[PDB]
Amino acid sequence: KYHIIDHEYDCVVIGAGGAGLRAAFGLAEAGYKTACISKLFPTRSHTVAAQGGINAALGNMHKDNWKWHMYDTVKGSDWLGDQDSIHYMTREAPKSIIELEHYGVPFSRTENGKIYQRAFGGQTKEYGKGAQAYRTCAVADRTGHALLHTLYGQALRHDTHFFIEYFALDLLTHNGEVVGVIAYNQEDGTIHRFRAHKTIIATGGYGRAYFSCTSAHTCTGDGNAMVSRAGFPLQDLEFVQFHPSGIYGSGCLITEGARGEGGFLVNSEGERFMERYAPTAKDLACRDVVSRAITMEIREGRGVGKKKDHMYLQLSHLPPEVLKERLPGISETAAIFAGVDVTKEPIPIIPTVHYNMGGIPTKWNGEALTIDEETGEDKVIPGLMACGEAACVSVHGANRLGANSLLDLVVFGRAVAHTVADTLQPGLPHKPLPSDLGKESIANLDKLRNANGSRSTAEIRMNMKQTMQKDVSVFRTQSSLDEGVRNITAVEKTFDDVKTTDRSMIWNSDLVETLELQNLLTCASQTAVSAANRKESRGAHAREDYPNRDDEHWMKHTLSWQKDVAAPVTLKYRRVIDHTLDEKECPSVPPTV
Amino acid sequence: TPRLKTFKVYRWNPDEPSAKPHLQSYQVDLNDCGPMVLDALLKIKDEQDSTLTFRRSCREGICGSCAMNIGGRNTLACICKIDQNESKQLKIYPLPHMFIVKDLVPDLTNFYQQYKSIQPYLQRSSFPKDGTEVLQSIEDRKKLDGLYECILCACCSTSCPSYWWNQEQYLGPAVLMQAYRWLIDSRDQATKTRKAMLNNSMSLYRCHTIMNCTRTCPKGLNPGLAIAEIKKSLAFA
Amino acid sequence: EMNTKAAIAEEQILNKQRARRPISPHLTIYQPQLTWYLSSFHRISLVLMGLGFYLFTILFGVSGLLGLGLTTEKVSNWYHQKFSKITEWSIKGSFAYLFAIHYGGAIRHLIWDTAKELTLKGVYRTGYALIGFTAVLGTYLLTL
Amino acid sequence: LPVLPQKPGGVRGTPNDAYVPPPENKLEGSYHWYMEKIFALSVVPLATTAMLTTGPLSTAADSFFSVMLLGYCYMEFNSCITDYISGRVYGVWHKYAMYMLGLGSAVSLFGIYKLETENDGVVGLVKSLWD
Ligand SMILES: *Cc1cc2c(cc1C)nc1c(=O)[nH]c(=O)nc-1n2C[C@H](O)[C@H](O)[C@H](O)COP(=O)(O)OP(=O)(O)OC[C@H]1O[C@@H](n2cnc3c(N)ncnc32)[C@H](O)[C@@H]1O
Ligand SMILES: CCCCCCCC/C=C\CCCCCCCC(=O)OC[C@H](COP(=O)(O)OCCN)OC(=O)CCCCCCC/C=C/CCCCCCCC
Ligand SMILES: COC1=C(OC)C(=O)C(CC=C(C)C)=C(C)C1=O
Ligand code: SF4
Ligand code: F3S
Ligand code: FES
Repeated sequence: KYHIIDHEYDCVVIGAGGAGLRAAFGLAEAGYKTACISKLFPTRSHTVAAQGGINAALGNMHKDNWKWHMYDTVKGSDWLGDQDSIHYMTREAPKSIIELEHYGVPFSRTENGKIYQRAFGGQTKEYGKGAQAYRTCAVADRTGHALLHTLYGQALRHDTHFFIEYFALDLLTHNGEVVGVIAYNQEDGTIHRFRAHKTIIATGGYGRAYFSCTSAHTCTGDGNAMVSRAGFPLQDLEFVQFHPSGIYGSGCLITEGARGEGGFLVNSEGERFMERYAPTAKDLACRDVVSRAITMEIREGRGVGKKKDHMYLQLSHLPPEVLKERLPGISETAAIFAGVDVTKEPIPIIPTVHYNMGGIPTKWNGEALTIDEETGEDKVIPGLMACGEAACVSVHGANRLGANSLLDLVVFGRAVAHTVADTLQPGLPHKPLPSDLGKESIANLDKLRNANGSRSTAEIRMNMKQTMQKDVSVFRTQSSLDEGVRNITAVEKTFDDVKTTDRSMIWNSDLVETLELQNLLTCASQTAVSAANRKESRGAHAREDYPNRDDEHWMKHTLSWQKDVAAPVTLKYRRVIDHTLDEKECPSVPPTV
Repeated sequence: TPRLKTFKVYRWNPDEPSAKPHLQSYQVDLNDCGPMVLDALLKIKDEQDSTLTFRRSCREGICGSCAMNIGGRNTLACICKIDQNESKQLKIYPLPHMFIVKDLVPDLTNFYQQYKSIQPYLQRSSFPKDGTEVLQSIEDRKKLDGLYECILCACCSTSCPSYWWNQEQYLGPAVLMQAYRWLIDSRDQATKTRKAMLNNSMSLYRCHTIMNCTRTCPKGLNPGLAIAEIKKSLAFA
Repeated sequence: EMNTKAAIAEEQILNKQRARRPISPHLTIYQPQLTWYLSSFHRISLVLMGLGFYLFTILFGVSGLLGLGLTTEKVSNWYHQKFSKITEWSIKGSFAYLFAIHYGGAIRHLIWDTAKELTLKGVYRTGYALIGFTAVLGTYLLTL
Repeated sequence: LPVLPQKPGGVRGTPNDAYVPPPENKLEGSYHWYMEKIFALSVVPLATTAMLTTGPLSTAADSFFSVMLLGYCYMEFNSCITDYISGRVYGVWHKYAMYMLGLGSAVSLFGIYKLETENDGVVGLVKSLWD
């Protein structure tokens, strides 16, 4: 019916974000034939919208030890982070941001020619017993913006074969191992079969399953659904992060550094949130403490705003010098979607979904994981790796610190390129496979193209979005979560009669939005069922009927299988890793309160 | 009680290429809409004709995908506010003098081949020995303010008359500001190579100072003053 | 050899579709702004004025090669007939404003190449100081 | 005017086939920008001191004026050739229209010789058409 074009490469990379670009010229420099398949232009991703920093223990504001930066990562993760991946990201943090400035990232500078560092929340020096430290190492408020525009320019220096604006449908499998992807070109409508030796998935997180999120429009779950459709598990899908600050109604994000250098949470009464109802005796805690502080404030009676669901963040106390040098792009993005300035009156604040710490279960060195169904022990998948936000190395665990996820892309996108060069020899004939490889992904494209039903694809997308905002939220119990797995199952049985009105193939932006919906229902129906099977409360997952952290029974990640939509989800568990790489360099920390 | 504002969107379909392009009229309720234009183009594609295709990613104005020609001027739809007056209609168009693909999707392929030809990477030949970063003063860091924050949306390039005709040879204002961004970088000691691919007949000297560039930039930058400093530096050598 | 027979098989399907694409309209939809109208008048005025400088010097230059002996009073008297006295003031009136908008425009285009007054406030304040200067010196040559 | 065959759709190839720039030819690059800014820095003073003088202008005060006006009107028409009758789309008819500013304008310098000797300059002809 169609015509399929065949390619042959050593490694293919899905995604041109901050992690798929760093993994692209890490392999093209070492002498491979890489192909970075992307859906958007590379400097249009979601990592262009980051106004934070990239943590590094450089120590140019004061003294600093890396091992201090390890302690704030594992303590703020509620001891679910794998401490052999906390040890590798934090130790290779000063080596990887000095190298990031040799590429041409324009950093903010200090009085002697060194990189400027400021303070975020969660990070303190002297092993968690001391003052707040400055390890953020940032451009002013274009840190994610100046990260893509430099990593994309350095990927033009080495020969990286970009395939811009391709939608990657599925993966090609042959007896438990993968051999490449099958992509759909949007510009002329041809299906492409990329054969590879190793494939790398860096497709970002899913935020558009929820109603109001800070994610992009294209920030659906597209690599987490390509993996679970092949029969491989997804890990820790119940831990989603709710940001404390986001614009009411739409969902735009004001920066985490707004409360960094001077920031007051202001209720209806106008008092700083230090005590007396919600918080602990320190302002600017992690985003599970201060986000559970806000959502319980408007519920008990302190109703600021118009419909008693609102918050204020004070910014008139700061000098006007700070509001133009250290953060100018927040002065403009609050006066448009809200219509209020940042120097005299406080801007609206609503907690919305920010980050997703679930994804492909991955070793510290980039290789993906699965488990053997009889012994319950780990086993790698041959030929598949992952990096970025679509990978759960559990360097974040149950609560991600501020500015630690831009270090995930640079460090663990670089470690992917080192464990291929020490594992594969450049250029080696590919196996002869059948002529109908990737045939079930063509008939699934040919089913949704000729759709003739009742419900449109923007009507099922609203039933999924409002269900997961009601049940799977900041406060959940096992009487709304049992309903939330029951309402997300009644939605997925109505995807079988979807309706599509555009039967073309050149830029079918109606076939793509119903393929980004099939991808999102698979990652939504596993977040609902795997959150209703965690009878404890740690990190960003709080239960009002089991409010105590259970460090003896529930020190384990979950593993969710689902083959297609409207298929039953099963769960299995794997033990966390609590020993570091070298116990003589640093000791493993013990779990405290 | 509803209030209806009438939209007019440029339409083409590459599956039936024999028909000419034309304007189609849609009626958008302004009460149950958003304030911006992208909140009214996404509302059409859900409750009406759903074959209307366009580019969008973040709804914020930091990526650069939704660049179209709304009401005469080139702007980003995430930010261009709808005028709350039902009596006046609105006209939406693609970027001017571009080969469109389907509806509002212009072929930005020649724009990416010219951005590769200015070599947008650092070309230093010596690094410090102790393993720390390369030094740069604070006053040499303020040279890059206003240049390093362009988002590559090409609203400035497809507003230039001298880029409307000669775009296969002349680099346009968006690309030449991204050559000036690397020219005055103080830690980029390879600068004679950069001021030699612009020293021909049509790469830089097709600018005539018709500053639509600086006028239509939604991020408030200045790609017209940046071209006048490459000419000022190519002369006094 | 794959990745080479896969590239020529891609250009054949794409060049067939790239030839059926239209061009989006460029003039007749764009907003009339001050930055382009006052810089399109600058080239129209020099083209019309420069054509007259060429037409009157070839006419005095072909008379030297092909000997015809043209003087100023031989050609000034010829121009003073063949046109009405209303039509002469239409040529004398339009050529004065096209000289005034180009004499001020060439001072505007000299501050601009020394990288001065190129911001969006300096473009719009020396465009009002060029429109107003045009009406002063344009009428000043109709009296004289 | 005969049109060469053009690129099918504006582009040719993939987005990662970079533009190959022409070689450095600074005679028609940086040196052409000098002669425009020299011929424009020596007309606007000499047109200022040609409207404040009541009579005609001297012989040596017009031969400098009549030559600097020729190159200022020649560099202007050189910009309207490269923009419109270009080599991508007309080919050899860019050179044929560039030779008509050659031996169709070098005999406009002999017309200056019929104005600085047998008459009173070019400022005497345009002031006597009565503008
Ligand atoms: C949303 C956000 C995130 C954020 C932040 C502010 C906002 C508004 N501020 C941050 C901060 O201050 N500090 C910090 O440490 N992190 C902050 N974040 C999070 C951070 O941006 C993310 O961790 C990061 O952006 C993740 O990047 P990653 O490379 O993992 O993912 P991506 O940027 O979304 O890129 C994905 C690429 O893959 C392509 N793609 C997607 N699906 C497909 C398919 N199906 N086929 C082919 N390509 C695909 C995308 O187009 C993109 O190229
Ligand atoms: C080869 C000659 C033909 C040139 C082209 C044909 C005519 C086009 C010339 C320019 C367009 C019209 C401008 C002419 C207006 C200037 C002449 C004029 O106004 O007449 C009066 C006026 C004043 O007369 P007075 O005796 O001093 O006192 C007033 C009486 N009591 O005459 C002048 O002296 C004005 C000075 C002349 C200005 C222009 C002279 C050069 C024009 C030739 C073409 C110019 C080409 C490019 C010039 C633009 C450079 C910025
Ligand atoms: C010098 O500036 C301009 C041009 O240069 C390329 C034009 O050709 C055109 C088109 C032609 C004319 C003479 C208006 C415009 C609109 C213009 O302002
Ligand atoms: S200079 Fe301005 S208009 Fe031009 S591409 Fe950059 S941001 Fe867009
Ligand atoms: S709009 Fe174009 S013509 Fe020059 S002054 Fe700007 S690049
Ligand atoms: S989507 Fe980023 S600017 Fe419109």
